[PDB]
Amino acid sequence: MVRVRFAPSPTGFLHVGGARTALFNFLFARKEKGKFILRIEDTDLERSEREYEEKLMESLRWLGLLWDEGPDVGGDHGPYRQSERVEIYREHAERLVKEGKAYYVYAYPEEIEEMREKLLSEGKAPHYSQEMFEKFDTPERRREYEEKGLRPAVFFKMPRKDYVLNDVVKGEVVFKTGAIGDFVIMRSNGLPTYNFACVVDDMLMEITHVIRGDDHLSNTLRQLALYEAFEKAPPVFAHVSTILGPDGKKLSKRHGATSVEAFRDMGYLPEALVNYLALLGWSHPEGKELLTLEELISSFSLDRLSPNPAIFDPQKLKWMNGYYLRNMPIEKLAELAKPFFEKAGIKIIDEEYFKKVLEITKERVEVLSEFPEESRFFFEDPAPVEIPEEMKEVFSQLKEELQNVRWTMEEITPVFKKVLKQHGVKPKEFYMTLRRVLTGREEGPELVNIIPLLGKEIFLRRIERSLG
Ligand SMILES: [Cl-]
Ligand SMILES: [Cl-]
Ligand SMILES: [Cl-]
Repeated sequence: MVRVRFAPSPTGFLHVGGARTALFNFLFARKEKGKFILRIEDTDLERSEREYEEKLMESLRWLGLLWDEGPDVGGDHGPYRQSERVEIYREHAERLVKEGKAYYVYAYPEEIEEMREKLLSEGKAPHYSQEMFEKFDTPERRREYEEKGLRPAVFFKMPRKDYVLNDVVKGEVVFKTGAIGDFVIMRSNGLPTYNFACVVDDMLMEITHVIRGDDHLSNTLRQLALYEAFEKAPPVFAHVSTILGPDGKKLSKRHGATSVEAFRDMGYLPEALVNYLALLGWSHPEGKELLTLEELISSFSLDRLSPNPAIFDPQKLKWMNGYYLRNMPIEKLAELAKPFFEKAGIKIIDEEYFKKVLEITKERVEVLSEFPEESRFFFEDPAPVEIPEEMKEVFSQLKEELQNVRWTMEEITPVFKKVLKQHGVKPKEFYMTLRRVLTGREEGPELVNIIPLLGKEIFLRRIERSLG
């Protein structure tokens, strides 16, 4: 009853816009209990470049946007790669030509681009017609195409009529007669164009709803004409928001990390990204932003898709990441954090100690790559700081006092108070110097939490090492 698809052209990196579009299809499919199809637009890719498809699928599974039908999982409406469907598109292109709805063209791609510019220089519209290509239909050119392994490109006769798109998000989009001209549906190298392959697959795969970025709205005119050519009712269209950077301009390189792979490498969580990606072109009825994946599926709907653009907020994504990172189960937070420590040179053998070190320091990190430098003092002894003159005697006495004591603040704190009062040393300056002895920094977690986690041996060793 309900069938949606994500149709990416794999480049190796799944960007935020793609990830967002795949999420909206996933949520809709899950809510309505329909199917979510993955279609790889690998027409121009080589056999060697299948690793881009492997990386895009990996990133979708990392985000948890699992699909029902696809190149690996299979399905009754396959194959799911456009490279493997070349004969299906050819079969459909020739059918339009036989019905007088399309036609063959023998002009090169280096040419056409010449007459494109000739029409523009002459003030005319850049709209193609069948009579414009008759110049190139000569026996010499047909021989040159045969001898060079080329086929004539198939062009679609664009009819002189109005097309009305009743979009779910954008509403009524009138494409007035004489907007565009004739266009290429099959190229001279035997491969299809995006629009033609898109329509043939949307029909054959029985797509009910096409949810995609609004940058494909112009292309919908070319697709609606093709649906009419094949005499098949088109699917429901939902054109989602354009993702802009924080300054208003289109999201890009200059705005920071743009790929799902880049966020994973920096240390972002899938639940954080998915929740944030959900907010780029949709809102919860009551404006709720911290939603679980179950909450998104339940609350999501096509009537709440914004017709306006989504502005990317890196601070909000990073803050939202910190939220999930702190409320995540410690068992899971440990396995996700461990590689960042190993990459940073800190080796982790004690699993119980590691969970305790992360439980304290998690309140100070928003991203997983921040953990190693923040929690470094808990593993490696810091640089020895010069203990001031009046306290040298106080710090040296602590080795003796704290030797026969249970290693807990309830027993350690009264010993500090006794020695400080006895010597006539103010506590503010003692606790400041003690931080520098144990941590080697001006700030960090509460000293009450740091001291007990480190051993008695680790506490005393750092005092004597700092000055002696
Ligand atoms: Cl698409
Ligand atoms: Cl061509
Ligand atoms: Cl302090």
